[PDB]
Amino acid sequence: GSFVEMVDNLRGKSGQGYYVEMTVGSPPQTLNILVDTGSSNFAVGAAPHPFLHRYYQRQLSSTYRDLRKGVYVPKWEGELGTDLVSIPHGPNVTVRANIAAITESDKFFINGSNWEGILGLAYAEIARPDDSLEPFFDSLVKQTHVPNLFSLQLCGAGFPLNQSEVLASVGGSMIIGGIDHSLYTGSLWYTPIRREWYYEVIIVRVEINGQDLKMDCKEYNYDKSIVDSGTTNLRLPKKVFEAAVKSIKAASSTEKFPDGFWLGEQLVCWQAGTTPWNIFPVISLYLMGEVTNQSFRITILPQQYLRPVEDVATSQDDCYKFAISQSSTGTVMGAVIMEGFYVVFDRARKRIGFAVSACHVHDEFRTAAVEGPFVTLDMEDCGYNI
Ligand SMILES: CCCCNC(=O)NCc1ccc(CN2C(=N)N[C@](C)(CC(C)C)C2=O)cc1
Repeated sequence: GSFVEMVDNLRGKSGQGYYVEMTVGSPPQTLNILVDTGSSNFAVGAAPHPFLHRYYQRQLSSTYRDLRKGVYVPKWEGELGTDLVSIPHGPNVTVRANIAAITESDKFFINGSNWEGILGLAYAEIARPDDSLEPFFDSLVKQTHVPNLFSLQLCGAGFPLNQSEVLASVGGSMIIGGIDHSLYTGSLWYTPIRREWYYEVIIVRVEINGQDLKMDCKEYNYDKSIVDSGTTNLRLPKKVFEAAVKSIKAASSTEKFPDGFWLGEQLVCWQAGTTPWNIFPVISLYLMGEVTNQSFRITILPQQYLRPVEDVATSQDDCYKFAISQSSTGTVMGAVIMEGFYVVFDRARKRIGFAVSACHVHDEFRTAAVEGPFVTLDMEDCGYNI
């Protein structure tokens, strides 16, 4: 591991998000910021809010610059400006970046998440108000010698973290500008970034316990497939969700679960330590490789797709919610999927790499996997075109 200063710089969990500490302004104002690969704005609470115990105070920053422009994101509303920004446990550089000062929000801030802002790591094409508002990471690369690449190791604990535990627990690593080899095992496999807006990829095959879901592969990427640390669940296009759940139910049929469970609404609980991991199937997603007609697969365990939640009775049972849900906006590889892997966002080579995470939760019989190569034909046809 060559980036020790950035290792273990994240805190949080799949349900409320993973955040990194940042400073804004002069003198520096410390804030916890949500790491979000599904958006492109750097936005921070800038006014009192029931869920914020701190916020950005523009009038206290000598380096604050007002852009005299508003921003609306449906929801949070803010005022645009720029100021000096740093990441304490990151590259030792300070950059001037766009900052949306959030003055009004509805259902944005999560009570107890411990984060006061969001760091949108995706491309300018999806930045608000428009693509002229340069994203933080673009500013970082243009102003310093930091390589145009970042990598994420999101670490789920595999069990419920209480309010004090989640504050004292290491939730992972965001390595800015590099790849740290201590964060993964095995090999890194790269899939093309299809287009630079969201981190868009193409899924070419889906298996549940080795059984091909057998759908037209365009179904898997309807209308797009993205990697999004700001989303908790693995989200799947309606028809793919329906087929995947049918197959997961069939594989786990030795136990009957209520419809509320499959809807991701209700928790299921087992006596402490008796969770029947083995009756649940592994899920494999085949991703387009960098070599023509070649793919690789990432395989996740139920330890990833069943999200630990504290029993409504705080009892000693191990409880979980089904963390796979339907989408009307395409496939979303959210935090529960990212928890199984070390994910490399190689902006410079327009590719995303996957490797088994050194912190993924597993059991003595099965482990998450990243394997390849596999011969796969017509993968360009798996992409969706409006
Ligand atoms: C931080 C986790 C919140 C709870 N877990 C979810 O799964 N909640 C649903 C959900 C649906 C879609 C998105 C996509 N998404 C983002 N990735 N970023 C924004 C622009 C803002 C987000 C971060 C609030 C957004 O709407 C994000 C979250």
